[PDB]
Amino acid sequence: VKVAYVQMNPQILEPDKNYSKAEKLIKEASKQGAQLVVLPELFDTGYNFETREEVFEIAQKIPEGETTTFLMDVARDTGVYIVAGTAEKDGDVLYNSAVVVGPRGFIGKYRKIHLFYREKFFFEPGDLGFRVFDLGFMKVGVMICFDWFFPESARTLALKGADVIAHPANLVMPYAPRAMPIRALENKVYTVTADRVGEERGLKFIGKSLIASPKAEVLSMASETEEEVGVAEIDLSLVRNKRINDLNDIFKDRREEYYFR
Amino acid sequence: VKVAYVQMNPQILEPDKNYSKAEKLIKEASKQGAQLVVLPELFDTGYNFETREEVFEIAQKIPEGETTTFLMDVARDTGVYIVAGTAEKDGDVLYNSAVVVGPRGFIGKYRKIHLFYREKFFFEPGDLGFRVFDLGFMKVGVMICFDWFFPESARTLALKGADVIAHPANLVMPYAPRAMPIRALENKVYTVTADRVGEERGLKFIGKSLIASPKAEVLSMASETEEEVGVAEIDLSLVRNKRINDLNDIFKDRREEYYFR
Ligand SMILES: [Br-]
Ligand SMILES: [Br-]
Ligand SMILES: [Br-]
Ligand SMILES: [Br-]
Ligand SMILES: [Br-]
Ligand SMILES: [Br-]
Ligand SMILES: [Br-]
Ligand SMILES: [Br-]
Ligand SMILES: [Br-]
Ligand SMILES: [Br-]
Ligand SMILES: [Br-]
Ligand SMILES: [Mg+2]
Repeated sequence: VKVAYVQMNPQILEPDKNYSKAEKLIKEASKQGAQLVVLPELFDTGYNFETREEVFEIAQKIPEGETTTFLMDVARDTGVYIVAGTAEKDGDVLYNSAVVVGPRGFIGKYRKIHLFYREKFFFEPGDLGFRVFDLGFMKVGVMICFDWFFPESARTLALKGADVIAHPANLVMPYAPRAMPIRALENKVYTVTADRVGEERGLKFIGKSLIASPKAEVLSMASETEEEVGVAEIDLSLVRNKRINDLNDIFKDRREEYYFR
Repeated sequence: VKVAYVQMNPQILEPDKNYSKAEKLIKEASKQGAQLVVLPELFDTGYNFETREEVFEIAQKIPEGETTTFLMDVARDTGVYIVAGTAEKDGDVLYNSAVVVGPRGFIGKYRKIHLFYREKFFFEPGDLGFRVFDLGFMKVGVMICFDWFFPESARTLALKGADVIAHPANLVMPYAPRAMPIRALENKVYTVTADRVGEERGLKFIGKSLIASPKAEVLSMASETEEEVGVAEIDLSLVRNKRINDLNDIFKDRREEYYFR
């Protein structure tokens, strides 16, 4: 099974530009055999807002707004499933969300649980929890950007049978590409972190989108500044069986009575 | 304040040789200005038992047994605090434990919660949970080797207020050195992994004892093969403040209602 990230430079407040860019790159990941393609956090709107008004004005509803319908068009046309970061307008309120779409249309969304830094000024903290989406051929967990920092995010996803963690990101700190292999190891899952690149109103993002294996292998890593795709073949049986030797199964060996809440 | 590991080669079934070796190295750590000194998993008995009988015969009671007694003597004479892995006899049961002693006497013990591989044939799973010992001048959390694999181990100790996680280990997998800086980071603690070295009845330990900082920096890492001590200064203020910026505090930011559910 093949999974991909799309690393791209969301132009802030310019969604038609970002659609065009994301279409190009999803098609690229598709041509390379990806059945799952993951885009950055807030790929449509960009990231570094000053006011809520400017993002809210343009943010789209899920699933009926322009970002999701665009992604559905693309999924329909390419036959891939897509996990993509999007500013989600929901009534009066904005979420930093990820939509999941497939060739049959809308699959689901995840709202960023752990808001980072100034996101707290613009976005409501996520309220849907950590969800795993069964695509039939695979179960896809989703978390966004800062979620990587809390091992609980990946853990919750993995415990819920995620084969792959899809991880739209707009990373500013340098730690995530290092931590992601450990998240993948400790849960015995695959992770696909799709980072954006670029400078936005003085803020630079890290690039370094990456795919990580359940043995903490980096199967694919992107540049710091270029828009690109990366793909990796993943072996589902490896992640579905949590044994790490004949006498230890990660999930069976967990002893939650001892884990502080 | 400086903390240290003692990386050593326990000779299986030879506590008196391991005492003398441990004493030598703890004094070294102390001369180097360590106030806290961490020793490997099962430093006194060694690890790779053929049968439960061989370890059961030699395993010492804690605190009244020879291992604790010897460590108390050393703690006193060198003026250091010691965290050390020891096989614990407790009636008919055996635990894979860690003792904590300081210059004035016995502080406490930790019993390995997550048993690895054949340890399940000799030891009972630990039953005292993850404890943090307050030395007055710092709070020392303890976990042992495979415990690192579960992010919950370090998390629990960090949430319980560890400044440092003392981590007696006999690592055989490749992962822990790379994982420990991530554990330090995600918890904003320091970690002191005191691994053993040696090839013991065919099982090869990896060494690479390390002290990781809360910025995921390796402050000291040991060789793969050699017995040695490593010392690093730790900034207590840095770990007692969970702020990662002025809008994010790691512990304030955890959203526990969404975890593992
Ligand atoms: Br536009
Ligand atoms: Br293919
Ligand atoms: Br679908
Ligand atoms: Br939904
Ligand atoms: Br779910
Ligand atoms: Br966790
Ligand atoms: Br000696
Ligand atoms: Br003491
Ligand atoms: Br005790
Ligand atoms: Br291994
Ligand atoms: Br240092
Ligand atoms: Mg909370």
